[PDB]
Amino acid sequence: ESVHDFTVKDAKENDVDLSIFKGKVLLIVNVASKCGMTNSNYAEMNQLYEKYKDQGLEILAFPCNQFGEEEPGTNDQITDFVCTRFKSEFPIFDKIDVNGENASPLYRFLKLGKWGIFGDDIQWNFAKFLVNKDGQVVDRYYPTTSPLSLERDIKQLLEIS
Amino acid sequence: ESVHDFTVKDAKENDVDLSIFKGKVLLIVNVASKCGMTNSNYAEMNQLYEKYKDQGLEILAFPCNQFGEEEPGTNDQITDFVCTRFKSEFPIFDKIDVNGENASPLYRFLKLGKWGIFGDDIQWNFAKFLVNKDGQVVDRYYPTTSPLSLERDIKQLLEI
Repeated sequence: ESVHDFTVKDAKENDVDLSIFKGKVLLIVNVASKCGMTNSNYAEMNQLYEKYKDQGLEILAFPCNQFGEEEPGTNDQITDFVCTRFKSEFPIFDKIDVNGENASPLYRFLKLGKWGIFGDDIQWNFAKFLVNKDGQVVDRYYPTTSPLSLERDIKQLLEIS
Repeated sequence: ESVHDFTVKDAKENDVDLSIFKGKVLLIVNVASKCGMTNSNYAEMNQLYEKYKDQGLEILAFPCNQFGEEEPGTNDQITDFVCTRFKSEFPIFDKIDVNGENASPLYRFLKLGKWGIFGDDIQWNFAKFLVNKDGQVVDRYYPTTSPLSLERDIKQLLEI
């Protein structure tokens, strides 16, 4: 009934119980390393993280190769890439499918959000979802909406003026 | 092509060449009067208009009764509603369909935005689209994203 009922695998194929993120607002993003939007999204995510990580924001990055095969590497290559180019401090999880019958259970839940308004297939790399502290998905954004465009909603969810 | 190559009907069934909005950033929204999102969306659209109308922003509202039949009235009743409760100043166009075989050509075009990334059917009342001064659709937002959440992108498009 909430995002906390789910478990996903980390970059090393180990389970991570999402309930450990209770009390935090989640910015969930499907990522890709070889996309035209890669540099701007990771960079902007870094800015949001630095500014809000200590205020309740957690960013979950899920690699996905279902869009133009722009995330073809292994988990190690993906994490090594981010480690080198972006130095991101938020977690990078195991590669997953976001659409189709093998889509992660987490994403199926995300798509049930807001009366089914979020039912659409993930359109491309870097779609975003925001989950409130109550563990319910409240916002979804098209891949073309860069991370910084979500700051207003992030502040609202973190109750920051 | 671009949004400028389209013609739509205003609240008086009269034609309006959207090319008349060239040079302006456009916030295109499908509206409804009897929805729980109605109040906050109109209120925030008003706020955006007050702040950016003079800076190049134009808000084009398109009524649509395809979602829970929450826009059942006539154009007169709709504009009446809007005026009485929000006194909105942005153009309110003729009621249309956004999905289906009777969908307005405009929305069929908006959905072609960003290499097909904007191809999804309009999810519900109040989905939003941002069009640059050159008539190209550059941003789309889910119904649940309130108007104020688009301010950062609007400012970028207006270069402020």
